[PDB]
Amino acid sequence: LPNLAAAYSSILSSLGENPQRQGLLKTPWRAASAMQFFTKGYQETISDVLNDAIFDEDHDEMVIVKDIDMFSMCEHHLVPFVGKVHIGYLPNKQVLGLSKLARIVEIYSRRLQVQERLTKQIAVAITEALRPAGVGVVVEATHMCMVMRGVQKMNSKTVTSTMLGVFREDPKTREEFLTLIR
Amino acid sequence: LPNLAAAYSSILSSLGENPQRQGLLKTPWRAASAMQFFTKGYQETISDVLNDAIFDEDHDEMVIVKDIDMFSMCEHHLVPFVGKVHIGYLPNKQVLGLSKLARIVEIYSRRLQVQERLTKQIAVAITEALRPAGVGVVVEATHMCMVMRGVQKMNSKTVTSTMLGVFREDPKTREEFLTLIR
Amino acid sequence: LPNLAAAYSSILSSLGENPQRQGLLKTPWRAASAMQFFTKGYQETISDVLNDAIFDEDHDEMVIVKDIDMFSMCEHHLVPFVGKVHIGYLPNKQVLGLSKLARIVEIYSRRLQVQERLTKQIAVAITEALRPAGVGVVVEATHMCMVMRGVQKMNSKTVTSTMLGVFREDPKTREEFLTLIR
Amino acid sequence: LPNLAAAYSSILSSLGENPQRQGLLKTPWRAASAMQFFTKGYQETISDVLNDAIFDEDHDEMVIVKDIDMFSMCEHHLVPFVGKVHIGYLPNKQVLGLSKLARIVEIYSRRLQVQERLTKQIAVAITEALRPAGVGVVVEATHMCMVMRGVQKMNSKTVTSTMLGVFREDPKTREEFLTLIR
Amino acid sequence: LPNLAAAYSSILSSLGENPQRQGLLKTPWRAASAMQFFTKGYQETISDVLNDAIFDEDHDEMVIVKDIDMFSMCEHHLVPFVGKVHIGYLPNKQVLGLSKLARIVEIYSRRLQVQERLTKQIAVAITEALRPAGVGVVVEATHMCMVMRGVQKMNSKTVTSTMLGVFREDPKTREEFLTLIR
Amino acid sequence: LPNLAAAYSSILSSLGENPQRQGLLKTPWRAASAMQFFTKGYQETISDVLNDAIFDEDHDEMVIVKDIDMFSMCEHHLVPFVGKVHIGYLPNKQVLGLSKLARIVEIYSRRLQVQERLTKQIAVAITEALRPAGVGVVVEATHMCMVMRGVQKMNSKTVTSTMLGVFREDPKTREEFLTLIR
Amino acid sequence: LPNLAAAYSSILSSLGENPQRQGLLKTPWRAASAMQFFTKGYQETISDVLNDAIFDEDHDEMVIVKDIDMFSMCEHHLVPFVGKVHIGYLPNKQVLGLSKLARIVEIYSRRLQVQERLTKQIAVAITEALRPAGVGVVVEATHMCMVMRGVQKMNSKTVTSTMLGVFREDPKTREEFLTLIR
Amino acid sequence: LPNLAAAYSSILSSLGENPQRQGLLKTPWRAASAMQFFTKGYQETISDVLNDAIFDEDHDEMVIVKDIDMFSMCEHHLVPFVGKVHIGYLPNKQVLGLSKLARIVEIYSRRLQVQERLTKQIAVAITEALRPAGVGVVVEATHMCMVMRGVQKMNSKTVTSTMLGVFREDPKTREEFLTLIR
Amino acid sequence: MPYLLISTQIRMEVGPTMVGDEQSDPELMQHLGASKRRALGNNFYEYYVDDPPRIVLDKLERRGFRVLSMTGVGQTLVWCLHK
Amino acid sequence: MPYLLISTQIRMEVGPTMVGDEQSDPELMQHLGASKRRALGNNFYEYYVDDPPRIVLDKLERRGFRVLSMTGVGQTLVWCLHK
Amino acid sequence: MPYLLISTQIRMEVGPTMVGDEQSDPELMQHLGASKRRALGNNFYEYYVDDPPRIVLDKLERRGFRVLSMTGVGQTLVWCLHK
Ligand SMILES: Nc1nc2c([nH]c(=O)n2[C@@H]2O[C@H](COP(=O)(O)OP(=O)(O)OP(=O)(O)O)[C@@H](O)[C@H]2O)c(=O)[nH]1
Ligand SMILES: Nc1nc2c([nH]c(=O)n2[C@@H]2O[C@H](COP(=O)(O)OP(=O)(O)OP(=O)(O)O)[C@@H](O)[C@H]2O)c(=O)[nH]1
Ligand SMILES: Nc1nc2c([nH]c(=O)n2[C@@H]2O[C@H](COP(=O)(O)OP(=O)(O)OP(=O)(O)O)[C@@H](O)[C@H]2O)c(=O)[nH]1
Ligand SMILES: Nc1nc2c([nH]c(=O)n2[C@@H]2O[C@H](COP(=O)(O)OP(=O)(O)OP(=O)(O)O)[C@@H](O)[C@H]2O)c(=O)[nH]1
Ligand SMILES: Nc1nc2c([nH]c(=O)n2[C@@H]2O[C@H](COP(=O)(O)OP(=O)(O)OP(=O)(O)O)[C@@H](O)[C@H]2O)c(=O)[nH]1
Ligand SMILES: Nc1nc2c([nH]c(=O)n2[C@@H]2O[C@H](COP(=O)(O)OP(=O)(O)OP(=O)(O)O)[C@@H](O)[C@H]2O)c(=O)[nH]1
Ligand SMILES: Nc1nc2c([nH]c(=O)n2[C@@H]2O[C@H](COP(=O)(O)OP(=O)(O)OP(=O)(O)O)[C@@H](O)[C@H]2O)c(=O)[nH]1
Ligand SMILES: Nc1nc2c([nH]c(=O)n2[C@@H]2O[C@H](COP(=O)(O)OP(=O)(O)OP(=O)(O)O)[C@@H](O)[C@H]2O)c(=O)[nH]1
Ligand SMILES: [Zn+2]
Ligand SMILES: [Zn+2]
Ligand SMILES: [Zn+2]
Ligand SMILES: [Zn+2]
Ligand SMILES: [Zn+2]
Ligand SMILES: [Zn+2]
Ligand SMILES: [Zn+2]
Ligand SMILES: [Zn+2]
Repeated sequence: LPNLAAAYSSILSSLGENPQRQGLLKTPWRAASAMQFFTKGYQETISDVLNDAIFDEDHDEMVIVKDIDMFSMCEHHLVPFVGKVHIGYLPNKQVLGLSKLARIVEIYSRRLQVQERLTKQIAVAITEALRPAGVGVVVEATHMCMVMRGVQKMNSKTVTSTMLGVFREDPKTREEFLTLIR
Repeated sequence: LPNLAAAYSSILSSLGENPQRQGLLKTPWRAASAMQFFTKGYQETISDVLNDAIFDEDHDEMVIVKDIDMFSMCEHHLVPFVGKVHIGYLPNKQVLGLSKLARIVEIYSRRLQVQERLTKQIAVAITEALRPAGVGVVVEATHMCMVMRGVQKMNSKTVTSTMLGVFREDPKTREEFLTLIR
Repeated sequence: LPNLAAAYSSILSSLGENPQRQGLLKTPWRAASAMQFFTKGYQETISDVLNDAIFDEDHDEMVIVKDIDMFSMCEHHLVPFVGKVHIGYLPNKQVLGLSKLARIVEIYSRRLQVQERLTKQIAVAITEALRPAGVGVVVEATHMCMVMRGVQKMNSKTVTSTMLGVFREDPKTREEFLTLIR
Repeated sequence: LPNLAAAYSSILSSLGENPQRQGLLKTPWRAASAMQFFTKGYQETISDVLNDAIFDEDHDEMVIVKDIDMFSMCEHHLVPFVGKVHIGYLPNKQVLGLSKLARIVEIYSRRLQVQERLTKQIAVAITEALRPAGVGVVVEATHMCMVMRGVQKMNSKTVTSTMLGVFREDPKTREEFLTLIR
Repeated sequence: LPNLAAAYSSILSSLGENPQRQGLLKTPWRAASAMQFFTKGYQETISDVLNDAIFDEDHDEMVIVKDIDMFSMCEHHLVPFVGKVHIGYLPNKQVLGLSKLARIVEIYSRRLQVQERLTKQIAVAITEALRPAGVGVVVEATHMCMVMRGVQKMNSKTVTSTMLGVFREDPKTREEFLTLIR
Repeated sequence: LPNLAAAYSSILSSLGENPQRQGLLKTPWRAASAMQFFTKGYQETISDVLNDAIFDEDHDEMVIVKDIDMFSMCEHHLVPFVGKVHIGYLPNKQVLGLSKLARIVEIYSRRLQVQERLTKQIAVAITEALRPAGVGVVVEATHMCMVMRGVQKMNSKTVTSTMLGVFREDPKTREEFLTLIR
Repeated sequence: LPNLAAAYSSILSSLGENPQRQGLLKTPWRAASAMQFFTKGYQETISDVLNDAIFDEDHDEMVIVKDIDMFSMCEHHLVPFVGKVHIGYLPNKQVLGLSKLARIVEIYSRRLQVQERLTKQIAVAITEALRPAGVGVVVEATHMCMVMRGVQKMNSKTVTSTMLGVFREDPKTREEFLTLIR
Repeated sequence: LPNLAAAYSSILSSLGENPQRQGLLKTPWRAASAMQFFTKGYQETISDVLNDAIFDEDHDEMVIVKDIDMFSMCEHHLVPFVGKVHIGYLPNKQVLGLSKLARIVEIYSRRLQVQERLTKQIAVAITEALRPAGVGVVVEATHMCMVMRGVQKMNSKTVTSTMLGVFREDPKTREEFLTLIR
Repeated sequence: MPYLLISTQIRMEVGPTMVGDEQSDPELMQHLGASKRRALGNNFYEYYVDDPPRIVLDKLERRGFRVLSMTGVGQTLVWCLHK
Repeated sequence: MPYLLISTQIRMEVGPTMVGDEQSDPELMQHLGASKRRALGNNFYEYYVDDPPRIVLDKLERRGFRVLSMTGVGQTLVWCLHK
Repeated sequence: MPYLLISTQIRMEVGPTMVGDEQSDPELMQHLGASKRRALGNNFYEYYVDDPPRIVLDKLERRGFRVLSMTGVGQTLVWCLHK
C-alpha cells in the first residue's frame, strides 16, 4: 500500500493538480486502497471458497442463476467495465449452493481482465468443481473505455457466451437456457 | 407453541436486546406462531386436499397455470425466499381443478425447503395424482440469504425447471410451454 | 454465538424436523451467524462512521440521494422487511460525503426496527451530524409479515416520510424533493 | 506523458501483476493517455469555446436543454462517475447556441470534480457568459465509488440542483423547468 | 431548380466522389427537388390556408392539440432537426379547426429556422388569426448538428416554450396545459 | 473547402433567402465543413485503423457487439439516415478489440451510402481483417427521405442483415446471434 | 333505411366500382344500417335513460369515472374520431349510478359532432340531472380526418376540457381531478 | 365530384339532420372530396410508380421494411380500418428502393378492400416487379366495424400473413423475418 | 346597506368587475351600469360591470363609499368599501 | 381621479413598476416618466416606469397621494393610493 | 425618504431581514447595522440585517417610522413603514 500511495502521488502531480488542497490530501491513500479492492481476486482460491457446500441429490434438471452483478477492471486502459453474468448448469447428482456460484464470479471478475477471458474462466471453474453435464455462461458488459473515451458509443454493450458439455452438443438444451434468463 | 415461545425468548436476550420494553413483550408469542404458519405444510396430505376434484373429459390439450405465488423458508439459513411457480400439464382424459394445482404448491412450499428439491416435489405430486402424459414446473425465486447477507446481489434470481413425461421426450411440447407463460 | 446456536437447535426440534439429516447439520451455526449480521448495527456509532468526512464549501443548494437499499428485521414477528430509502438535505456551508449518508442507514436499519421509528432516527442522525437547514426522509418498504403470513396482501407497500427544518416550514422546498426523486 | 507512463508502471508492479505479458505491454502508455483525456478540461477557457455564438433576438421565454451526458472523474477515489445534466435558462435578449451549452459542460466535467462543486460551476459559467434572467442546473449521477467498492449500493443515484436568478426568487418559474425535463 | 441541380453538382465533385456512377446520376436532380420541399413554406400565407374555417360557438374552455410532428431545417449548418409541437389555446367565442392548427405549423417549420424563433412565430400566427384569450406553444426537438457532428450528444433534446395572453398572466391556466399534454 | 463554401452559397441564393442577414453569414463556411465531416471516411484505411490490436487467445466462442450507433448520408437525396448496427463474430484463435469493431463502422458509414451496400461492406471488412469462422451484421435505420419528404411514413424503419461463414451454413449459430442482441 | 340504401348505391357507382360483384352486393344495405347506428343518439332522452337511478346519500366527496370509450362521427368530413372520456363530479347529497354516467356519453357521442361541442354537452347534461357542486369533463380524441387525409399527422391527439361549478372557482379542486385520472 | 356531393346530401337529409346550419353547409363538398382521396388508388399503376428505381447489386441477403402505416376503407360497411404493414424480401441481384416498397402499399390500400385480399395483392405486386427469391407480407389492422358497431371488441386486431417463394419453402427463412420485425 | 364588496381577477388594468350579489341595492347597480348573470354550475346570481376597477372606485366615492381595506385571495383582488 | 394603483412583481427592490391603465392621467404619467406598451396576447394597454417601487411612492407623495393599503396577490405586490 | 420597506422569509421568529435597496439612506442602514450583498444571478444590490423582524421594528420606531400596513406575498411577509 505505501508503494501504491506514492504511485498515485506522481499521477496527481503530473496532471497539473495541486496535491496540497483539502480534496487531494487523502486521495493517494484512499484511491490506493480502492485499487487493492478491485484486484483482490488473486489471493482467493476455489477450494477455500466452496467451503464443502456441494450437496448430493438426485435432481438432474436445469439450474439457472441469472442477474449476477459483476464489476471488473479492464487491463488495456485500467478503466472499469460493469455488467451482468448469467450462469446455468446441469447437475450430475451433485448440486452446488446458489451463493457459491455468485462467489466464484467475485474471484475472477475482481482482477485485471478481458471479457473473452473472463467468460471462459468462470465456466471452467464450475466444470472443475462439480463435474456437471454442461455449463453455460453469458456475460453482458459496458466498457467505459468505449463510452467515455475514444469512440464514445454510450449505448454499446458487448455480450460474450461460453457453452460447455451438453450445452454445446445438444441444441435443445441451449434453447432452454436462453429462454428462462429472459 | 410454548416451547417455541421460550425458544425465541433466548434469542432476544442473546442479541443484546431488552425483552421488557413495549415492542418486545408479545414478540416471543407472535413470532413463534408465525413459525408454525411457515412450516404448516407437514400436516397436510395430497388425498385430503384434492377433495375428489378430478374431472373426466376428453380434452387432451395443454393446460398451463402461471404466476402462482409461493413463499418458502430456506433450510440452511432459516431466512425466507419468495417467488413464482409456473406449472403446465397434458391431461390424459382427467382434468384437475385449477385451485388444487395451486393448493398442492401450498403443501410443499410451506416447509423448510431447498429450491432444487422444491421443484421436483410438485411435479411428482402432480404425476401421482392424475397420471398425466407430461408435467412441467418452472420456479423463479429470490433468496434473501443472497440479497441481505453474504454476497449481497440484490438483483439475482435463481430459476429451476423440471420436465417429466412427454415434456422431456418431445421437444415441440416443451417449446410451447415456455412460450405461453411469457 | 454458541447461545444462539443452541437457540435455533430447540426451534428445529420443535417444528417436527430432524436435525440429523444433511441439510440441517450446520443450520444452527449458519443461521445464528446470520442473525448477528442482521442486528450488527448496535455496535456502530455515528462518530466512528463519519470518519472526518464533512467538507466545507459554499454550496447551499439541495442534495438528494435516492434509491438507497435497506434490509431490516421487524421486531414484532422477527420476519424481514426490505425497501428503498430516499434522503435529501440542504447543506449549511458543510457538505457530507455521499457514502456516509448511505452508511448511516446501515447503522439504523440493521436493528430490530419499526418503520415509523426507523424513518425518524435517520433524519435525527443527519441533523445532529451536519446541522443542516433541513432534512427529508422517505422510506418505502414491503412487510413479509403482511405478504407471507396473516392478511396476505402481496402487493401492499407502506410509505413513511419525515421532514425536518425548512422542509417542514417551507412548502416550496418539499415540492422539489418529491419531484426529483421520481 | 512519460511521467504518467512510468507512474502506472509502478502500479502494475505493486498489485502482483506481470508487466511483461502481452496484455500489459502497452498498458502504461494507453492508460496514461486516457488519464489526460479525462482531465483535459483545464486547458480550455470559456471565451475560446463560445466562439462569438451569442445571438441577439427578442425571445424572452424559457429554453431547456435536457439529457446532456457527462462523464467525470471523482477526486477522492479517482474512480469515475457518470450521469446526465439538465440545464435551463431565461434569455435576456441574447440567446446562446445549443451546442455551446453542451460544450461548457465538457469543460467542467472533464476535471477532477465533486458533484456539489460540479453543479455550481456550470450555472456560474452560464451566468457570466450571457447575463440571463435565471439559470437552473440539475445533475444526476451514479458514483462507482459507491456501487463497486465500499457500501455497494448498485442502484443509488445522487441528484444535485442549482437555481440562480429568477429560478430562485420565483416559484412559478422553477415548477415549469422541473416539468418539461420529464 | 436547374440552378440548384448545378449547385449540388459542385458539391459531389468537391468531396472526392464520382458523379458518373449509377448511384450519383440523378442525385443532383433528386436532392435539389428535396431542398425545395424542405423550404416550401415561404410561398404559403395564413389567409390562404385557414380557408374560412373559424367557427362561432360559445365554448370558452381549453383546447389542446398535442403530438404534432414537425420536421425543420436548421439555418446554421443546413442539417435537419425533427420533433413534436404542443399547442393549446383558449378560444374567445371563435373555435379554429383542428387541421388548420397543424397546417399553420407546416408553414413555419418548412423554412430555414432557429428553434427559439420557430416557437414564437406559431404562437403569434395563432394570436393574429383568432384573437384568443391565450396561446401556449411547447416544441421539443433533437438537433442533428448536436448528435451527428460536433459534440455528439445523441440523447440531448432541447425544449422551448412560449406562453401568451392569460397563459402568461394566470399561473393556474399554465399548470393545466402542462398536465393534459402528458 | 472554398469550393464547397461557394457551392452552398449558390444554394442559399436559389431558395429565395438573403445571405446577408446575421443567421446566414457563416452558413456557407459552417455547413461546408460539416459536409466534409459526413464524408471523411474515404481517407481512412483498415490497416491504419486496426493499429495492431488483434489478440491471440484460444477463445472460439461467440462475441456480439450490439447497439453501435451509425449516422450516414444517403446518396440519392443527400439527406441523412441514422440507426444502430449489430455485429457478431466467431473468432478463430484471434480476437479483435471491441473498439476497432466500432471504428470499422465509422469508416464505412461516414460516406455516401446505400443501406444494402453499407451492410455488406462491414461484414467483408471484418472477414478480411481476422479471417474468422463467421460474421453477422444487422443494421436498423430510419430514412429521412421517407419520413420528411415523399411518402411521409414517420414510423418506418428498414432492417438489413448479412451473414457470412458459419452464420450462413449453420442455422443453430444464427438463432443464437438473433437472441442475445434482444 | 331504403333511402339510405339507395344513397350509398350512388356513391359506389360514382367511384368507378362495380356494384355487381360479390363484395358489393349487400354493401348498400349493410353500410346504411351502420350509419343509423352511428347517429342513433337523436332518439334518446336524458329522462328515459337515467331510469330513476339517483341515490340519496351523505357522501360529498369526489367521484371520478375514467377511461370511458367514445366513438363519434365528425360532421365536417363524415369520418370517425375515437377517444376516451374522463368525467368527475362532486355530488351534493345525491349520487348518480356509475353506468348512467357512461350511458349519457352514448347519447351525445353517437351523433354528428364537433369535439368542442361534444365536451360541453356532457357536462351540461350532468349538471341538469343531479344539480351537483361541480362537474369536470376531459375528452381525448384522434381525428381520422387529420391522420388519414389532409395533413397526415398520425400521432396527433386533440384534448378538450370543460370545468363547471367549483371545479372552475376552486383551483385545489381541479388539481385533484387531474391527478387521480393519471 | 358533383354526383358525390349530391350523394352525401341525401344522407344528411335522411338521418334527421338539418343541412342548412353552419356546420353542415360545406359538408357535402368536403366529405365527397375525402371519399376520392380514400379511393384514389385505382388510377395508379405499378410501372408509373416504380420510376426506374430498381438497382443492380450483388446483395442477396434479407431486406425487411417494417412499420409501414396503411389506412384502408372496408368494402362491406364502408367504414375504415387502419394498421401496420411489414414487408420483407430476398433480392435476386436487383434491389428495389425503400420508398417504392411503401408507395406500392399506397396503391392497394387506398381502395375498397378486404384484408385477406389486401395482403395477397402487395406480395404479388412485389413478385412481378423484381422477380425476387421470396416475399413476405404481414398486415396488422383494427376494424372499426368491429370496435364501434356490432360486436364492440375495442381491443381486437386481426393479423394476416402471406409468404411466397423461399419464405414458404424454407422454414429457416421465415423464422428470421418474424424475429427482426419485433 | 353600508358595506359593499368588489373584486377583479387576473389583472387589475382590465375588467370585468364583480359588484354585488342577489340581495344588493337595485338602484345602486343601475347607477353603476351593472348586468346580471349566472355562470353554469353556480347556484347564485351576481352583478358585474365591464369597467376596470379603478373607474368603479371613482364612481363609488361620489355616492359616499370609502375604501376600508384591500385583500388578495387566490388570483382575485378584493376591495371592501364602507359608506 | 383620486384613486391610483401601482404594482410590482418578483422582487420589491427592482422595477419595473406598473402605474396605470388606458384611462389614466396623461400629465401624471408624464411627470412619473412612464412609457406605454402592450404585451403580446393582451387586449389592453398599460403604463410602466423602470424605477423601484419605493422611489415611485416618494414621487407620488409630493403630488398629494397617500397610501391607503397594500396587498400581495399571486407573485405581485399591489399598493392602493388615495389623494 | 419617508417610505421604507422591510421583508422576511420562511419564519418571522428568525432573520435575516431585508431593509433596503441600492438608493437607500446610508446613515440609516448604518444605524441598523446593515450589510450589503448581491446574490448570484441577480442584477441588483440589497441590504440585510441578521436580526429578527420584531427587533428591527423596535429600532425603526425610535427613528420616527410608523407601520402603515403589512402584507404576505408568496413565502415573504412585507411591512411598509412611513415616517
Ligand atoms: N441450491 C441451493 N442452495 C441453497 C439454497 N438455500 C441456500 O441457502 N443455499 C446455499 O446454501 C449454502 C450454505 O453455505 P455454507 O455452508 O458454505 O455457509 P455460509 O452460509 O456461511 O455461506 P455464505 O457466505 O455464502 O452465506 C450457500 O452457499 C447457499 O448458496 C437453496 O434453496 N438451493
Ligand atoms: N379446470 C377447471 N377447474 C375449474 C374451473 N372453475 C373452477 O372453479 N374450477 C375448479 O373447481 C374446483 C372445485 O373444487 P371443490 O369441489 O373441491 O370445492 P371448493 O370450491 O370448496 O374448493 P376451493 O377451496 O379450492 O375453492 C376447484 O378446485 C377449482 O379449481 C374451470 O373453469 N376449469
Ligand atoms: N458530496 C460528495 N461526496 C463525494 C463525492 N465523491 C466521493 O467519493 N465522495 C465522498 O467522499 C468520501 C470520502 O470518504 P473517506 O475519507 O471517509 O474514506 P473512504 O473512501 O474509505 O470511505 P468509504 O468506505 O465510504 O469508501 C466518501 O464518503 C464519499 O461519499 C462527490 O462527488 N460528492
Ligand atoms: N439556439 C439555437 N442554436 C442553434 C440552433 N441550430 C444551431 O445549429 N444552433 C447553434 O448554432 C451554433 C453555431 O456555432 P458556431 O458558429 O460557433 O460554429 P460551429 O458550428 O463550428 O460549432 P460546433 O462545433 O458546436 O458545431 C452552434 O453552437 C449551435 O448550438 C437552433 O435552432 N437554436
Ligand atoms: N374543432 C374541431 N374542428 C374539427 C372537428 N372535426 C373536423 O373535421 N374539424 C375541422 O374541420 C375543418 C374543415 O376544414 P375546411 O372547411 O377548410 O376543408 P378541408 O376539409 O378541405 O380541410 P383539410 O385540408 O384540413 O382537410 C378542418 O380544418 C378540421 O380541423 C372537430 O371535431 N373539432
Ligand atoms: N476484446 C476486448 N477488447 C478489449 C477489452 N478491453 C479493451 O480495452 N479492449 C480493446 O483494447 C484495444 C486497445 O487498443 P489500441 O492498442 O489500438 O489503442 P487505443 O486505446 O489507443 O485505441 P482506442 O482509440 O480505440 O481507444 C481497444 O481497441 C479496445 O477495443 C476487452 O475486455 N475485450
Ligand atoms: N355509484 C354507484 N353506482 C353503482 C354501484 N354499483 C352499481 O351497480 N351501480 C349503479 O347501479 C345502477 C342501477 O341501475 P338501474 O336501476 O337503472 O338498472 P339497470 O341495472 O338495468 O341498468 P344498466 O343498464 O345500466 O345495467 C347502475 O346505473 C349502476 O351504475 C356502485 O358501487 N356505486
Ligand atoms: N435500398 C435503398 N434505397 C434507398 C436508399 N436511400 C434512398 O433514398 N433509397 C431509394 O432511392 C429511391 C430514389 O427514387 P427515385 O429515383 O424514383 O426518385 P424520388 O426521390 O423522386 O422518389 P420519392 O418520391 O420516393 O422520393 C427511393 O425510392 C428510395 O427508396 C438506401 O439506402 N437503400
Ligand atoms: Zn479497456
Ligand atoms: Zn439460505
Ligand atoms: Zn412484523
Ligand atoms: Zn469517489
Ligand atoms: Zn444547426
Ligand atoms: Zn435517400
Ligand atoms: Zn372532420
Ligand atoms: Zn367492414
